[PDB]
Amino acid sequence: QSGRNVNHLVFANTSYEILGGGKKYNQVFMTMDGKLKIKIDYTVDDSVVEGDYFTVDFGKYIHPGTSRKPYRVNNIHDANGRTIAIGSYDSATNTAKYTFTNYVDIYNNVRGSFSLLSWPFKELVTTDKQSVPVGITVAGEDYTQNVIFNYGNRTVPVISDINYLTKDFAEFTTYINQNRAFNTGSKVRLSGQGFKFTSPDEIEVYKVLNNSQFRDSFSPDYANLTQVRNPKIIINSDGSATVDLGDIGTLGYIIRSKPNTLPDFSGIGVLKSEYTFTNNKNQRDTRAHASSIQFVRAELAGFGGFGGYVWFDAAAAGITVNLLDPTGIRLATTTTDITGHYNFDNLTNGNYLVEFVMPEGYIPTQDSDVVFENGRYIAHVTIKDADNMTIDAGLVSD
Repeated sequence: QSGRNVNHLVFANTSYEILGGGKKYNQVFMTMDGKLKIKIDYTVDDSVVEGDYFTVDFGKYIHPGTSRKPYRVNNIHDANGRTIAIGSYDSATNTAKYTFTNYVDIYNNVRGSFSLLSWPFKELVTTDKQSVPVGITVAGEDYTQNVIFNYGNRTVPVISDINYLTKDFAEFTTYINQNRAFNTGSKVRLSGQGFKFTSPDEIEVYKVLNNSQFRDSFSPDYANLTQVRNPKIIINSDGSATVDLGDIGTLGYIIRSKPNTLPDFSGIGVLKSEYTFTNNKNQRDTRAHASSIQFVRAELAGFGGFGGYVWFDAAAAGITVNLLDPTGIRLATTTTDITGHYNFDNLTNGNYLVEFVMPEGYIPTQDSDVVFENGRYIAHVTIKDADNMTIDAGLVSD
């Protein structure tokens, strides 16, 4: 522990705001920009010090973030962008921790606000128009409001949604023939922008026993659906996939697919289901549904790390290295080990300063260059998921 739990010294007032296509109707429209925004205004007792922390427990029904998992929380800042506290999230306890920086040692009368976007757990908020008691605990005080969620699961030939996204793939859910019309020669093409298929293994096919299984949240209980054992799936040359369901009659199907994120993709991704079928009067047609999702693959994990070496220009052991925000607030500290190496891991993607604390009478040798700025020797580093710059420092007598 860097400090103590100071929930009793952080005084927070909370409200919710519904965003997206259902705001006028007081509903979170999960497939129309719907999110639940949590807005927190707080004050902090002057006795709080660097390393102390407060918590936000998201309770039973929601998590911070939206589609990309694992979920994360951002740092919290003052009006000038100075970091007041570092945000971390623990998935097992669905709780965020906000750990105060040296901001609280530089300033008194610490106060601020911040907001979080949040989404429901789709396995608990399962049903369109479900009103759930969204109870959270903010710095040790409960706040609850009932919130209505709606996924717009229409009883139609084809509808699909993105269940979740990870750095490597999305899980895409396609519902076929919920209207239970008589259909023959049923084929489904799954296609994307920013995504591709490589193997039939990325696609699972399920026949529903009854309509109860078409869960509105598009996160079905697959453990209670038996896969079609040998589905007919072809991976096309364009990276799409075609599933031949055959003469399904009035049966309903769910297709659970895991299209891969494309390296280098940056933009508004799309996942689309096209369902081609023939009806009871021998008319063949194609219906389609598409869902959009903004992402940058290089930043999709949302965090990364970096390190480097310090030496006398002999490894320099036990040199203090601080991680600062661009305004000079201390976010973390470490020391070089016996080999002269240091590192910082699990850093939210963004820009940082790396401060090397000079031993008396030493200066660096000679972006990643260690320069004298605002009384400190610092390099600049930009953190993304992977391939971050190594940040080294050679030291010489002044």
